[PDB]
Amino acid sequence: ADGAALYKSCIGCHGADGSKAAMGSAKPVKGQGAEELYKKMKGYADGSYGGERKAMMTNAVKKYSDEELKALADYMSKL
Amino acid sequence: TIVIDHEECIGCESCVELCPEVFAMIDGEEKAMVTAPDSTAECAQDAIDACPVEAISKE
Ligand code: HEC
Ligand code: SF4
Repeated sequence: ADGAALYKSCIGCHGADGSKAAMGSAKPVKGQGAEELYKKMKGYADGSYGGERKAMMTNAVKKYSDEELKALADYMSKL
Repeated sequence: TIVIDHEECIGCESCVELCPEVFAMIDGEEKAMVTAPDSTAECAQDAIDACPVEAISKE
């Protein structure tokens, strides 16, 4: 939980809280809980989950190294 | 030409990983560093649907 504050990079794909995915065709996985997101997001880096675009999420997990997602996306347990 | 018809970003860093140093991975939270705006690299034609004004024309 921090989200928006370090989400400045990601706004164009999402809005503020996973609220779109816009890549082009991308899966707006929202209606979620932090734990599942963290697993999915770690999954993106380890090739254990993927998405249609999903290499930017791999880079995000890498550069916000793949504990900062608990700051970022572990928030989204609202939807 | 990547005619970023006006530039805007709202982040995304998205199109860099499509056109790898054609946009280079400096996003300047309104800007992305479009190093090579000549290159109609068709991966960036996806990233029209991640510009907030859909503001990539190509030519
Ligand atoms: C723009 C190119 C992206 C950046 C940078 C970030 N995200 Fe993203 N995210 C993007 C896409 C295309 C997708 C959908 C998957 C696909 O490839 O089809 C996603 C998905 C998520 C999700 C959904 C849940 C999940 O699958 O883990 C979340 C919660 C999410 N993204 C969060 C998020 C955060 C915290 C980022 C800022 C650091 C971020 N994304 C960057 C595209 C983009
Ligand atoms: S997809 Fe568009 S708004 Fe997003 S970083 Fe690239 S040029 Fe900017």
